[PDB]
Amino acid sequence: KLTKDGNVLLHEMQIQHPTASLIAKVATAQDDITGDGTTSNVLIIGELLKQADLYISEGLHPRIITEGFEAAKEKALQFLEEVKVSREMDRETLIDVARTSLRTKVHAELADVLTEAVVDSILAIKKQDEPIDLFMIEIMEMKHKSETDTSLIRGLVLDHGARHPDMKKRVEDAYILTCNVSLEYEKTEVNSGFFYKSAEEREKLVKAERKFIEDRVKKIIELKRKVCGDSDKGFVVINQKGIDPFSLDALSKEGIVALRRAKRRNMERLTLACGGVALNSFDDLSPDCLGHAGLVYEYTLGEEKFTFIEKCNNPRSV
Amino acid sequence: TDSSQGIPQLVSNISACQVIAEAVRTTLGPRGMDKLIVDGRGKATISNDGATILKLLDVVHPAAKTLVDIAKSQDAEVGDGTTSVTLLAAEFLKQVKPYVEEGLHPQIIIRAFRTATQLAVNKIKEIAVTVKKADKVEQRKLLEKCAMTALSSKLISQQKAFFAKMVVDAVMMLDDLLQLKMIGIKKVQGGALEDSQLVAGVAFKKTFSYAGFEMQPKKYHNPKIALLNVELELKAEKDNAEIRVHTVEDYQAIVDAEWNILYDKLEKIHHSGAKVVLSKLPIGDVATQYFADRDMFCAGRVPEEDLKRTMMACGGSIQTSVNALSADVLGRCQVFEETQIGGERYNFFTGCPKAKTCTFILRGGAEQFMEETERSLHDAIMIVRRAIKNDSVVAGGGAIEMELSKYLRDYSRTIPGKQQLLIGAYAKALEIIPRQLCDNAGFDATNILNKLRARHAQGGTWYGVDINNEDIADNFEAFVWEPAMVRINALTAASEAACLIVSVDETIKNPR
Amino acid sequence: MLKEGAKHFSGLEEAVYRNIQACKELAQTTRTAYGPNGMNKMVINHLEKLFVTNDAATILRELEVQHPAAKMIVMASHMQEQEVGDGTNFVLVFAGALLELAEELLRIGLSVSEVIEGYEIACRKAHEILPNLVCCSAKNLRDIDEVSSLLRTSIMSKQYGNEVFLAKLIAQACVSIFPDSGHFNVDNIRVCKILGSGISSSSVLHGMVFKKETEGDVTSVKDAKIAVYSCPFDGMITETKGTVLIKTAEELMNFSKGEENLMDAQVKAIADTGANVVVTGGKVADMALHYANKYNIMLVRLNSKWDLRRLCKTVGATALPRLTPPVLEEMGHCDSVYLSEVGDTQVVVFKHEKEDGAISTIVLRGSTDNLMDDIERAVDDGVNTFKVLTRDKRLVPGGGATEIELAKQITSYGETCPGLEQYAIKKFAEAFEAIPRALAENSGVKANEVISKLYAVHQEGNKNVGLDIEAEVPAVKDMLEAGILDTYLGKYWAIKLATNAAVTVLRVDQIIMAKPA
Ligand SMILES: Nc1ncnc2c1ncn2[C@@H]1O[C@H](COP(=O)(O)OP(=O)(O)O)[C@@H](O)[C@H]1O
Repeated sequence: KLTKDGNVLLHEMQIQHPTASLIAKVATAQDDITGDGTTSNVLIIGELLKQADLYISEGLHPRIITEGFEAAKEKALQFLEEVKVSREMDRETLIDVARTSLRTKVHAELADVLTEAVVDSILAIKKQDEPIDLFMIEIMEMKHKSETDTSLIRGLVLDHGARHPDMKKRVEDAYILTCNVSLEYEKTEVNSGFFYKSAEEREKLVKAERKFIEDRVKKIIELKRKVCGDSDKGFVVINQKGIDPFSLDALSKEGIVALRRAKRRNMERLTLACGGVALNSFDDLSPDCLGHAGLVYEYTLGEEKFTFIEKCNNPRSV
Repeated sequence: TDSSQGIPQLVSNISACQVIAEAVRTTLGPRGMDKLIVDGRGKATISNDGATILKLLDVVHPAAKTLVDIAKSQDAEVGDGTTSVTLLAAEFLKQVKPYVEEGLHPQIIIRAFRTATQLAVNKIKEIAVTVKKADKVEQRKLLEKCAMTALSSKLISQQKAFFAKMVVDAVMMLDDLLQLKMIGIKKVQGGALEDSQLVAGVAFKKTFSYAGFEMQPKKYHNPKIALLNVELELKAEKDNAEIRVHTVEDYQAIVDAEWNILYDKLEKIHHSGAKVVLSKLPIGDVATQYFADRDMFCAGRVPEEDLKRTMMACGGSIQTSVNALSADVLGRCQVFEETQIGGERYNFFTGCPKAKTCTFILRGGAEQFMEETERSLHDAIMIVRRAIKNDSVVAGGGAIEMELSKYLRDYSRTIPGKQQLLIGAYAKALEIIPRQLCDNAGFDATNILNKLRARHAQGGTWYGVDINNEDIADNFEAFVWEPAMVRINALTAASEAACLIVSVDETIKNPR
Repeated sequence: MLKEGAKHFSGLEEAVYRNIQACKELAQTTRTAYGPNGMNKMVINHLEKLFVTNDAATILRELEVQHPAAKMIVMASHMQEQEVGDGTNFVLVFAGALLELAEELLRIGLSVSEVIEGYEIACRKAHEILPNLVCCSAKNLRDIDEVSSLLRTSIMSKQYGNEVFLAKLIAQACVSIFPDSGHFNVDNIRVCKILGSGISSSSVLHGMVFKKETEGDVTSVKDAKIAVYSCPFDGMITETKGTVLIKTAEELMNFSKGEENLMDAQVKAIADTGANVVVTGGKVADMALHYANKYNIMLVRLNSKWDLRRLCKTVGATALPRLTPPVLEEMGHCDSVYLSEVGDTQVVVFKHEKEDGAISTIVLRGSTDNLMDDIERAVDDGVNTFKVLTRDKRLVPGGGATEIELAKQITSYGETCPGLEQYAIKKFAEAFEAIPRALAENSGVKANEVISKLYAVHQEGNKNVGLDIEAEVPAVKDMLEAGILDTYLGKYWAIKLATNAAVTVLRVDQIIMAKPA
């Protein structure tokens, strides 16, 4: 593990001295206030302690030293308050600040392609008057062969896709509906979490589950046919359970895509950015909970295809 | 905790190879010393062959392991030349040891060794003379000379050489291999009126006799050996099992219930045609009477080698079932005789449809003559097989290494390079056969090597070394030769082993 | 003392010492090779077979190091191995030379930033001046000798005795599929081992090749669907022993009849569902072979995990080691399965090529199992070298004739720009003299006279030291007409990876502490 930061090093070390460990803990406990201020602090403290020890060995009292230190701190605070100056915030100042931060953190090589993306994301997120929040920006990671490779997506990212690709990908105005019903969890026979001895009961339960699945897929097919009826108005369904290919083919024959194996954070971000109600039924209800999607793209790389949705309402997710 | 790479590694490898080279050295000539080997069980064995000693010994050294593996591969692919290759490799390593510490890169000696080996192979090929049906008029004179050369190896009786020639000339029908490991030989015990007898068929040694054993016919017109793994002994069958003890009729009832199935099984296995039962377990007391009452044959206590020989000669099939048999997996003989000589009952099976094995009985009426005088006949038949199968031949002994060494020494004086000393050392290391032979024979090699070098300085004939008369005579007239194909392979294997040893510069160990 | 616990010897003085000595000791056990020489090293690990190798890949894959400076180079080595075909010892030698030449600069009294900047400038200059020594080029890849010469040149680095027959066989196997233009795969060529004669009786054959006997009948139809299985002939009925001698024959006969009826129903259900042949991976039985012969069903005998793994990764089926007869769910694309007699052995041949994605399997045979490994290594190295993904390979005269020219160019360029950046440029130029020295020291003569002769003739860039005795002292030969060239992109990638590794090593160099529990 390579590191160069101050707090990251001070938090993961094996110090044999208890006083040094306590000093490091006290220094790290005051790092959640500002940005990065844990570094360039132990040197001044050590110099002040050495000066105090020298003055004590010469012959003095710690009370006078503390009073002088407090007076000097007050004078320095007054000088810093009187020497401050204002400056109009624009684009060059933030660019220079990000460049200096990248130079102090990373080497002077790839510090030019990240500052522009950071400034663009800040300008796209900040647009109001209230202070911004660092909770709507998700930083994902992948695995490639190159090194310098960055991207700024203005939409959401879906890791999983579909098991039967090659059908369509140019879906403009799409409707997304989030649910959590049991569409196709497993073909194995089940009951109520307890094994039995008779097979007639479990086979009847399996037949009833299959009939319910058929009724649900017929209901969603008729819903898609009612709310659409053409090829331009597409529909996308997100479900955490599996999807049978025999039903997926019949679904794609009319023009509606259904995804399987979805994470909780993905649907959370989808219902927070768009605004949809998560219900446990596939009935014919009001289309107010259906979220709108502008552009959908499928990126094929590695062993799993990713989905990029953009051009949605209120772009507050970079 | 110390390790190096280069010169110290090669020195350690040479020192490790010298141990296994000096471990086996005296066992080279025909009259080598014996060695007793005893493991951790408690049984000791006396052996004098180099292959048996090398097979019963393991070394925890990589170079020694590779050397013994190459030796085993050479012995398995050929069959002669196991200790000579090791001695040649040891001499090559001893000669190359002083030419390493002086700051010499061993990558320049491999080419010189390869060129020397190629020159030696070319000289052997251009000097070899082969003879096979081109003179000595009709073929009636070739067998006489072959028998004379076979008997000249060991001074034995005149009647023993003729019988050996007859037993080695009557087994050359369908044998197309280059070794006698197909038919094999078997030494018997006992005595007879004559000194040696020959027969074509299967041989059966002593058999236990009982009361009324003469009821079976001595001569059979068309016997059929019953190949059944089951036996008819008192322990196999039974006359009384788990029954209620009340009166005397239950015993007869159960014995009749068992005898019904027994008779059904015996009539089913006899209706197929088999009548010569060869049971592995010894027979009892009532089984012989029951077999004689039905005019059948019975036997017992037979080794596995005799059964294998009977299956190979008569052409039997492996039967893995007791009942429900057919009439196609049975053997067919012709003549089955029982001849008692002295204090044993010998059995002969003559008239096999597949002439494969033959019995060579050697009984003189002693207890020590049977074990002794057994390597001479083996060496004689091996020489006969090598002279019959192989075509190329050359004079054996120490008459082919001195000429090659002299030729290499004369050729090394016409090269202006660093290979002169290499070829000189290679030619000097070739002299290890006659010195070791004279040391094992208990003579003085210093008084014979000088005479050999003086005779080979301008003659260039086939003057080798002697053992009985202790002098220097022509090996071409002593009726001793060797094939011109085993020496080339042995030299090639020795050169390859030397190159593989000199190519290894260091080793790498892995803890976990 | 304050951070470490008497485990590592790191501090403010080990940088210009241990971080270089570790790499020096790691590279010292590698300069013995690099070149057509006989320096075999035995490898003893867990197989307990005592086998000698020559390439450094298997040597480094078995050695276990416990140092970060030594582990920082195996990553670059694996990256270079995954990228192009050959290229491994060059990066290590370059890194060792760079570290040994930077040790003096660090001991004199210079900062590491200036050395890093000079090394980067020298690497950029070398990368800019590299596309300038292009002599020969690839014409047409549809010929035979044009690629055979390159294959022979690539094989001569490994085996020195035999290299023409193997190169011709590899060329014939590669030209029978698809060339470099368009699309060419690598995992479509298999190598089989046959224990029989020597290497002077090899041949080529298109399609699948497997050493599997057949105790049934020759099925040359197209409806014979394959059906792979784990261990179908294991033991569906477990029989125990009641007494000591033997039990009643009635129960044994009933059990045998039941097992026979069960296996007959099983084979009938597996043959009537649309599968004429069956792939077994267990033992055999008398009634089993009897039913296989009377039902016209091909039965195999030899079983291996690699065979079933290849059949699963190629076709796409799944073994069903079940007791009850299942359904047919292993439908593949094969249909033409023929039998051939090679070396008195029965082999199978699959025909399913539609002029796209063809496969091939060369027939190999040797004495023992310890000799075919080097042949397979040479074959796969030549196959990887043949792949370049470009029509014009732009071959350069390798072997050391270009390194001296690059060093001279860097030296001439460094004597122009003033400042404190000339020392690093001179060091990077002098570090290029490590390839001819290692090639001259691994032969039999010295290396100073060879370098003087190479620098005294002319700056043509087509002169290199030979291998025979008549080319060691003079070392004046023209490798352009002989046929000794190297890969252009391979050397570039090797230099780039070596520079990256040197930069990473010179950067991270201070105090090596530990992590808390
Ligand atoms: N027959 C030859 N003639 C001249 N140079 C050779 C010959 N064989 C190999 N070389 C040189 O030896 C070097 C090492 O080759 P190789 O072992 O294939 O690559 P690596 O050392 O990366 O494994 C190559 O740069 C090549 O120029």
